[PDB]
Amino acid sequence: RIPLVGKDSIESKDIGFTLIHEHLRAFSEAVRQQWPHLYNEDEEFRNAVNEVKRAMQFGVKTIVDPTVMGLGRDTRFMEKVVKATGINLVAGTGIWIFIDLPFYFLNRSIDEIADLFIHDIKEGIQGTPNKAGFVKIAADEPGITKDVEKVIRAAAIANKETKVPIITHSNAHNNTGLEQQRILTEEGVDPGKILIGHLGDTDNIDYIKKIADKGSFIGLDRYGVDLFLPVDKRNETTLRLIKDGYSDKIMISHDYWSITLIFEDTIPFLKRNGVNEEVIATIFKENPKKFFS
Amino acid sequence: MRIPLVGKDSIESKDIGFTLIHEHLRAFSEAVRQQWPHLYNEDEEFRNAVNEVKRAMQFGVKTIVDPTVMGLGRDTRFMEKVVKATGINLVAGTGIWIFIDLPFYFLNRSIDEIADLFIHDIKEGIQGTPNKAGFVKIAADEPGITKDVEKVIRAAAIANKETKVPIITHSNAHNNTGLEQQRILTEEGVDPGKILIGHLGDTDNIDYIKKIADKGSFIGLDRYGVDLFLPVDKRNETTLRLIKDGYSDKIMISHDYCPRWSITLIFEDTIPFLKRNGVNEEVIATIFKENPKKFFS
Ligand SMILES: [Co+2]
Ligand SMILES: [Co+2]
Ligand SMILES: [Fe+2]
Ligand SMILES: [Fe+2]
Repeated sequence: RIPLVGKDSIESKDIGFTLIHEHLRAFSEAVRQQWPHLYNEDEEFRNAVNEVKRAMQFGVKTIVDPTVMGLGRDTRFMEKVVKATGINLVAGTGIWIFIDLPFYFLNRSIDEIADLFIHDIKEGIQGTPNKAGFVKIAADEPGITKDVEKVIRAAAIANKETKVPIITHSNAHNNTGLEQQRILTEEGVDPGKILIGHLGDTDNIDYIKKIADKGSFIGLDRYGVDLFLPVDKRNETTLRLIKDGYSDKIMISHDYWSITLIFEDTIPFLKRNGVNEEVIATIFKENPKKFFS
Repeated sequence: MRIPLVGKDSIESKDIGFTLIHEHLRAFSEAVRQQWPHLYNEDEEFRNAVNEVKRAMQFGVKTIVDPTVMGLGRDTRFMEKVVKATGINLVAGTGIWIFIDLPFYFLNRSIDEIADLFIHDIKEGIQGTPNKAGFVKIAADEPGITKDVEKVIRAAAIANKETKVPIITHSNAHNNTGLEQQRILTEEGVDPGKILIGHLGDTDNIDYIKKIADKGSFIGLDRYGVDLFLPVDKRNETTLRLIKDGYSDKIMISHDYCPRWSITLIFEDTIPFLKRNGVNEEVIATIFKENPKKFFS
């Protein structure tokens, strides 16, 4: 029921321990095509493989990679790492923009954009048989611009036609997440199929709860990126939200400084502060299972 | 020994010949095409590329300047794959086509870092091919001159000083963006006659077109066939008005071709029209030969 990169599908029950938001590799499609002398596919590949290998050491079974248009999605690269590690990797479709769309989308309808997403879900991605397993959309400081709203509505339509869930990028300080959730549910999207991301960058604990209360997963997913909020402020927001019994809605990731910083810092901090392996299992196993259920 | 070419060796800026200064063999969004290749068809775009190039050589075009850059799908492998089938003098370029923001890769990065990336295309080559870049292409439009748009403008000027190359721009004829690019590049001390300000033929406000021409810069009447911005006869009215008002030395004409829109509509219409309205053969040589020669000298 969940498509995978270079494997057969899996039942949502078998997803296992999951990191819900990690980037194997991410870049601007335009910058790379026009100046490859700034990149190297040799170092990029090895670091992907070894980081994943470590992640499999610590017990990570499944990785969800929300690299889409605007972030350099390459399914050929993804089927490489799957070959070299055997990891369960979920790829998605969608559009990552903050203001306007590429000039190609001038005079194109929302149903024209959803077709692209529905194409990646039903037929495959970039020619390969790898199919999308979720849609990814984004909003930030500019808030909900009109092209950003076109993208949100194109995701709601793909969700209703394929029932794959939606991951969002948002800005924690300007209400974009709540607006994403408001527009998506209005269009019929089940709240439980929505992950509002990048809420770790805030401490307005009542804003986070307002999103969780409406039935969507909340993203505490920017560890290691210590330029937004220090980790030991993130770990207290997480713990606070866990002490209030919100672990059924909490989702934690790195947004990738390494892809094991949670096993080194986050999880050990939490287990020292009370949370049993039930809470840890709710966040990294059961919540991903409902999200793809 | 001056103007690099795609699939060929360098020529002097006075062997340039009959130039179409602004044409696109192909244009697309790198981000859209990399993600949804089922939308495109390289083979059809190869046949149409070659068809229209050689048919422009039938009418005597010797050189086509192509300002397809970052944001417009520049691909020198496709370019020299068309040169091999036509023998055209193709001038590739470097630069950044944006209207609001730069890609996130450029976040916190510096004006000189961007300029270093144009100079890599000019001095070392483009996309790891031995094809170099003969000019810098920058852009502005309806969003106005914004912060990152202004950083690419100045990044271009810095490539002008070091490399010498001229600078083709894309503006919006209806909001003084073209003038502001000139106001910014020259206030940065670039040779005004090394700036071609583009798409001025989209308006019939002659006074605005002349103010840019008077300040020393080439004006671009370069979207022939695109009737959504201005119909053809209304463009022939403006081009003629500008010729008979003295400005033939700072006029450049092209199609910007990526109704009756092709890459030879000026030979099928505009040039017969101008001849029968008092334009002799030496002024059309000024427009398609002399003005290019100077731009690249
Ligand atoms: Co993100
Ligand atoms: Co243009
Ligand atoms: Fe991300
Ligand atoms: Fe153009």
